[PDB]
Amino acid sequence: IKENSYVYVDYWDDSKAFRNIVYVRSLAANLNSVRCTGGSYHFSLPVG
Amino acid sequence: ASLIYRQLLTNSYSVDLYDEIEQIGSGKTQNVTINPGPFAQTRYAPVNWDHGEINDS
Repeated sequence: IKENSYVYVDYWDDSKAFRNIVYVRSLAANLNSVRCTGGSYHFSLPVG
Repeated sequence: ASLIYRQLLTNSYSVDLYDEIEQIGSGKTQNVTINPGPFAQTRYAPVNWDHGEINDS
């Protein structure tokens, strides 16, 4: 994933506020930016 | 025969019973009293059309 790429997260909840989202005139929101880090992966290789 | 009018006036109280009878006979309806205050019709939104999410790679 790079600057060219986007990442999507579908989300839903059974609260009143989210249950009332069937018709919408405007939906704005601000979020905290966060860091995504990648771990390590051993490529299981049967030689070398 | 003058007593017809006297009798009708004196016995007039029975019309209350008659009113109760016709009230029981009559069907009934009612109102759901209407709301005023549609003084501001509301448009949808500022809407702009565009192609969806292209799936690039």
